[PDB]
Amino acid sequence: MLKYIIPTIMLMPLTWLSKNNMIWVNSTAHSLLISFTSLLLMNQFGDNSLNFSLLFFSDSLSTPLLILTMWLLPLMLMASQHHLSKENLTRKKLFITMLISLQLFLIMTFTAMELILFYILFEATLVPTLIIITRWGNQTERLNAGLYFLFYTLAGSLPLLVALIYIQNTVGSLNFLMLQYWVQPVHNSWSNVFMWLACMMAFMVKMPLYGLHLWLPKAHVEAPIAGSMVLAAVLLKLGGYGMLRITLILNPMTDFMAYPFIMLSLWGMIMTSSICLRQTDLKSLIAYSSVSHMALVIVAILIQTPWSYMGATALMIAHGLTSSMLFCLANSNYERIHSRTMILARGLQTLLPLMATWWLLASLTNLALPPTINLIGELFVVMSTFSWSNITIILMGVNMVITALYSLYMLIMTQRGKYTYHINNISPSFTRENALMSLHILPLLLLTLNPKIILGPLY
Amino acid sequence: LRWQEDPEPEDENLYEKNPDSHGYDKDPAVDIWNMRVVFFFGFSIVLVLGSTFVAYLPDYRMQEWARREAERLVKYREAHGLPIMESNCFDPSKIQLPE
Amino acid sequence: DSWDKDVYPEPPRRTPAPSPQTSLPNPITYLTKAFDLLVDRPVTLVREFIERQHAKNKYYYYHREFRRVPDITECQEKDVLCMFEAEMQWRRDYKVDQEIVNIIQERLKACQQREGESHRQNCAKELEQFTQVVKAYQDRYHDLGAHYSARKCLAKQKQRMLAERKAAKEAAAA
Amino acid sequence: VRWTYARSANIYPNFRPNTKTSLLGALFGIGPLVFWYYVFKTDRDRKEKLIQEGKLDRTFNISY
Amino acid sequence: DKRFLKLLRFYILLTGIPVAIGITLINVFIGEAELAEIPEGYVPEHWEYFKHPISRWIARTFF
Amino acid sequence: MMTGRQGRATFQFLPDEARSLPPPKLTDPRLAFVGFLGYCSGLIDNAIRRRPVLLAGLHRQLLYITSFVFVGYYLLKRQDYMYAVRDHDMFSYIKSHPEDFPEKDKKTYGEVFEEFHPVR
Amino acid sequence: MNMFSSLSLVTLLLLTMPIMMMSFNTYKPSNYPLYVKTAISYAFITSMIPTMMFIHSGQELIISNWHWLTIQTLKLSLSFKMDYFSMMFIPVALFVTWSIMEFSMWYMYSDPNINKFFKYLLLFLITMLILVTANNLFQLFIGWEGVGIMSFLLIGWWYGRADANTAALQAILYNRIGDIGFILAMAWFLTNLNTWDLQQIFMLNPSDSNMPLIGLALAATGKSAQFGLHPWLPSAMEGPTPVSALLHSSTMVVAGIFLLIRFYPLTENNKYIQSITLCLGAITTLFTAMCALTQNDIKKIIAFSTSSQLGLMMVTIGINQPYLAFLHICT
Amino acid sequence: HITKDMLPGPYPKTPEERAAAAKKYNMRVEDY
Amino acid sequence: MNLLQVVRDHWVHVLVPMGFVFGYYLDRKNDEKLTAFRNKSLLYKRELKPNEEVTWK
Ligand SMILES: [Zn+2]
Repeated sequence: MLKYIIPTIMLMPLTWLSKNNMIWVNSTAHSLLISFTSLLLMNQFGDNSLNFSLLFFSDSLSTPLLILTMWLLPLMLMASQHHLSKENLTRKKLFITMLISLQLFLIMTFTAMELILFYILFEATLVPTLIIITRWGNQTERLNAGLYFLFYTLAGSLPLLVALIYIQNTVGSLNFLMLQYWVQPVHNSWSNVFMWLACMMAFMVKMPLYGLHLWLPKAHVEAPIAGSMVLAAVLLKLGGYGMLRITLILNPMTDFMAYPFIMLSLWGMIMTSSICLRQTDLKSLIAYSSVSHMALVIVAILIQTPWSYMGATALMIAHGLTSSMLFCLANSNYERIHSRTMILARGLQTLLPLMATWWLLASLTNLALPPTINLIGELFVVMSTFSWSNITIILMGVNMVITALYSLYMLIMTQRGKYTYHINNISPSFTRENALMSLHILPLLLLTLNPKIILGPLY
Repeated sequence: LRWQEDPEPEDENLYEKNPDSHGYDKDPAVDIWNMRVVFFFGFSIVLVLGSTFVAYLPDYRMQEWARREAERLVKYREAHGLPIMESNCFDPSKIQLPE
Repeated sequence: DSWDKDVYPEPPRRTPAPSPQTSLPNPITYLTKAFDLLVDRPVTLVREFIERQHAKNKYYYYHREFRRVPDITECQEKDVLCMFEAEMQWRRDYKVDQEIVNIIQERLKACQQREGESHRQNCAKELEQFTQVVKAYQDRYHDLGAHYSARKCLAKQKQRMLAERKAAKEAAAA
Repeated sequence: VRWTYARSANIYPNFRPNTKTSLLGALFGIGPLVFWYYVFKTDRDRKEKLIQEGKLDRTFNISY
Repeated sequence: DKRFLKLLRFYILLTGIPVAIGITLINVFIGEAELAEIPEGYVPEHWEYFKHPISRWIARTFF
Repeated sequence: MMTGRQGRATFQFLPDEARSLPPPKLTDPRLAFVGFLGYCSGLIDNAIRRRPVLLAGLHRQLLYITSFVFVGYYLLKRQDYMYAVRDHDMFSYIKSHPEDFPEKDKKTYGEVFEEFHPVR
Repeated sequence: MNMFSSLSLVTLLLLTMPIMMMSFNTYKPSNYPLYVKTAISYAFITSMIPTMMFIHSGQELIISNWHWLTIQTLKLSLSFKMDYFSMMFIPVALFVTWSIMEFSMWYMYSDPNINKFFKYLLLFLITMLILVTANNLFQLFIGWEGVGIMSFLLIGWWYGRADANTAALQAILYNRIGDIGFILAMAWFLTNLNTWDLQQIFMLNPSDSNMPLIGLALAATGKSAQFGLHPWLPSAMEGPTPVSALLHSSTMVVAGIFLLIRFYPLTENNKYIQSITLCLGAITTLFTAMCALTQNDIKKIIAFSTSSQLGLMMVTIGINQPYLAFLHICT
Repeated sequence: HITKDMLPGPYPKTPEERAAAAKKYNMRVEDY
Repeated sequence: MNLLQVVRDHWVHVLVPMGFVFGYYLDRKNDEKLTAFRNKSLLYKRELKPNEEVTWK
């Protein structure tokens, strides 16, 4: 993975040694090249994963997440140019350095072959994320958002550190390839009940699991646009990715420990989807939609079936491009009216005709219109949960109805109707804004032509 | 006042000083080149060549080979009267049951 | 020709001969002639031209063959090197067996369409072959979970064998 | 600006853990979770018994 | 809005047309590979197990 | 643990027996990271005193890198020595207590019984 | 077969050309309504050739041209079913769509977005032909959900009107509640038959089909506006009159009935469902007809008339007459 | 700019605060 | 100008490309340390060709 780690590190000298007026151009161009070379990870086999060395390996699960992660860095740089224009040059270059550090930690996180190495990198993503929220957020609440995002993750991650170190002392290794062959069943005892909680609580808080999600509406809303994009597109998927790996060494105890979390997620789906029906803040409505979409991922991972795993991987990638697109669309309005209230600016389809087309496509993907990969992932998770218990179709069905109501309510409330009379600074959409949306939705739809590359190892 | 603080600066319309602005930068020369790198590397290289690269992957995860192999086995097994698929994955001649 | 007919059987094609009993011309007969002249002939010329170039630069690709290696039953406990090769073998077989079920399903689907309204009686052999391959596939690969492995499949097999041996005794109990 | 603040940030400081709010949060918050747990545990316990007994039709069920 | 769509169209066709033309020429004048049995004593290279010319080039050069 | 090791050679940075081990290669990845820390120290020295960060005091920056690499090289010789001594003690103890480390009888998965837990 | 297959796909491909030309701007504006109307005309004549070949000798075929995805033992391929209920509906839909597009050139002449209107009317027609020709449930779900989205975008055509958006979202709400049944049927078939292809579903012919058929009936309840999920169809008269004539009168609200017709091989062996569909249709044909007796809006009278006839279509499915229900769709 | 003095606060107890609330919400104290 | 102000403000456009070349090289050196089973596995072991000296590098 040194062919990707080293070029990412070299994005830092490039930013710092570039001309003052070329920092965005240089960093954007070379981050798109690193994204281009990420396609070489697609050299996957039907039996064995890519095992590069003693430290890093890539399989069909980490590869789509790696490609998504490296694709978002250029998009984050585009989305941040406007609101950082009136910023000190050194502080503009420190903002980019935090984004590059976040990618550096993420690419090493998804390919780490040893669980403790995964833990350190999984935990190191907090520092740059915390700094982006608290330093370059706009409102007062960014300080409290950072504290919630920080202490929710460490309250669950620290017990995971003890559990991992305990596993190495008893099994002898934490290399993920070794665990595939040396794994042993988990006898049902009170000691193993808490090894299960310690091995899964960190990932569920980061998903997030309903009830432990209170950090997400704060952090995802108060962060700058680049922070929100990475927060919702790649950093929620560290929890899902971890559970996919860690669940290998928790059988059979997962078949009864999963009930309290399958119940929280299934019922959390309906609660979080319902909250969106009454959200006054547009950016907050999008934040709660992630909680409802990651509820399906938790359920799929916990019921442990080939179809649920295939759906989970497609959902994480599909949700990554859609939620990220929605935040950029919402930030497009904010940069004109400088308010997050959804009902402030209305009828925007009569003033920004083309940006209303992106709203439509971003809304259709969010409500899982077939055959988008959003529907493929969601459908695969409904099929698997039906076999688990036929009654689940009721809860899955109700969430689909609510999802369409708050997806189109957002579209109707902000785009249709009469325009607000006293808002007269709605300038025509920039080429930067339009190209930012096209870089979200076009890959999201092209994947429908070749879905297999995002269906995960179980394919 | 409660302190000496600058007034909230009014937002700047990028189209006022540059009606050809692409939105990337205030300098027109920098603005144009930022638009060119995003469109060439974003759309001409990554989305067009990346899509073409993916379309011609060398049998991603060996699913064409699997179909080709299964055709031989179905042909071979049927030509010899063997079951199309056995219900035991491992030959029970080398399995020792508990008791 | 392009595909083997032993793995994808196609019954003989019995086409009734024309027997018109009317004076009006058959529109399909004249449209067929127009289609052949306007559509089928120019299409063939393009293909023949393309087919001619391929012969000038003919090259070959081969079908990868994997030699058998000791299966998981012959690996010592916690022996990664031997378990590794057994596991990668069980995965390839798992994939091949998945495609075998696909083939028999295609036979069942193609038979039902081909026989029209008499598929109930005329596709009884395809239905039976699909009910046996499905039984075999379900025995060796069902309920394994997302983290399936050769070990779990072996454990599943040994649980079925114990159940069958425990059934032989209770059968020969009189 | 008063409406959005009243709906988001002014809610908690004007909340008191009394009988009305505690019972409403108990039966709307915990109630559905307990209700669904027994609907699914009973459903899966019943299903598992049939599968072990071998009297649940899974003839063509090879996708899970 | 119209300027963006013109730029978007131009840059997709900047490499879309050369790639579309290139794929057409390859399929005609180079064509695919024919399935053949492995000659005795001959060990195929890992990129000779794929049919299409482009796929064999990706495997030979990158994988 | 190893403070009272019989051949400890107390209060010696590198005992003589440590000269039987391969010295760290001067291109060692660990030794290069230590040199990189020296470069960062040089840059931070300029930054806190408001000097041109990359250019000022090249002589001072060189001595930062040299000092880290020099100390790092010896701290890696002792790191390798102490792990060499651990393994040496670990194996000699096993070889002198064979009854405490007996080879267990390995069986094959066709013999050992593992319970199957269906996922349905 | 060489001509039956080629001309059966040219119809579908012909309709997508105007959509493609309006993407890469390989056409001229102000002729687009005429361009789209002419595409439907040629799509109608080509679609009559395969229909005649069916009328002549009853020829049918299934085209599985593209292999899209293989989920272990489930192979999903783009499949088109050219059979009795595809060679008779496509000609009728194109003939009716031909008139409505010509009528729209005059009715929507002064609309500034007449070009987008004819792109949406065409997109709906494509999603309806995908639904009608679908040989597997997933592809059927693409046109099933696509028609609902194009209905949403056409009901709220005059998006500045508050009552237009409310009617548009109301149609989605009732059709989503119907999609719960569609998802239920897909789940049951996969777990119990390991297929979404109609061929294998009919070949295995499940005996205990109360659950999948109840899901299909619920899906038909919403999209065909039967009692319980009926109100959206009368309120879909917010859109321009051409939309009501094409979508919500003749060629979209029949999708629910069409779905149940396609599964007559199951419903003919299940008298429990026939009781439900017969009673569901009977109440619909009465209640909506009784509503029309006192409505003063001319468009709502014809709207409730459609619900009444849709009810009579489901009464036909309840008495085990799937081919009379289909013939009533065409007429 | 908007200050804490014109943002919703706790329930008003004394009649002095009720008038302040009414003046803050642009309602007449009889209508508040 | 010529080789001045076009090599002082564009030389940085080799750092990321050079990082890829350097990163590619190290991965090749990493495989050289994992050759304990080259042409020695039960599934791919075979006799070397007359000129071939290593099955893979
Ligand atoms: Zn602004």
